[PDB]
Amino acid sequence: DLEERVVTINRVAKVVKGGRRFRFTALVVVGDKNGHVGFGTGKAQEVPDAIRKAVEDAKKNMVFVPTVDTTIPHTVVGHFGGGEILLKPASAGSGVTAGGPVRAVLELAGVADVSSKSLGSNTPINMVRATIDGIKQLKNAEDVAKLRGKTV
RNA sequence: AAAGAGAGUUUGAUCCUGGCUCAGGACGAACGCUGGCGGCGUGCCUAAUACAUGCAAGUCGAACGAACGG
Ligand SMILES: [Mg+2]
Ligand SMILES: [Mg+2]
Ligand SMILES: [Mg+2]
Ligand SMILES: [Mg+2]
Ligand SMILES: [Mg+2]
Ligand SMILES: [Mg+2]
Ligand SMILES: [Mg+2]
Repeated sequence: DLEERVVTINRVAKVVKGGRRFRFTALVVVGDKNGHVGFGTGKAQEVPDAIRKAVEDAKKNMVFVPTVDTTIPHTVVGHFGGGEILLKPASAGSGVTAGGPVRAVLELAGVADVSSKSLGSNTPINMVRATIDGIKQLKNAEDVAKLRGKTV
């Protein structure tokens, strides 16, 4: 069905009259290997509770990934916020080369061979969001009709 | 056909800009602890500072003027 890949655990704090209070936040990316992937985010007082909340949150925001010939159809770069990820196709059997969160999302999507690079900041949530944006900017060869056959 | 990996550190916690440090490759290398063999290579980067000593450029009698042999 769906797997789970925990990307980050952070101990976050807020200060009140009686000192300060801490609570953990989790970023979790889930998906199946057939081409559906999505990320979530939780915030709870104990780590497993945050993991469960993030898992339940991610299973509402999925997206399809076009994977001609088990790789990305073309090159495209995502620019959400302070994040910057570009994705390029790769030769067969080359594996996945990416940072932490980018690797997580690209493998959980099921894409086998792809090479990327992070050209902006290194905030994990912004890296995930930029990768998802870059994925959304993709387009397949067959669905581009625009009154045309293949002629490619 | 070829095609790019990041991480730690400013804050009570954030997101940005920003430097510093680490993870790879290579030596005509040197130092430290160890050290079996074979093949193929390499070895004064500094004082173009000073040289003890051996060798590193000679050869033609079929171009021409002496002695040993007889
Ligand atoms: Mg930095
Ligand atoms: Mg400051
Ligand atoms: Mg080095
Ligand atoms: Mg020995
Ligand atoms: Mg010995
Ligand atoms: Mg010299
Ligand atoms: Mg003669």
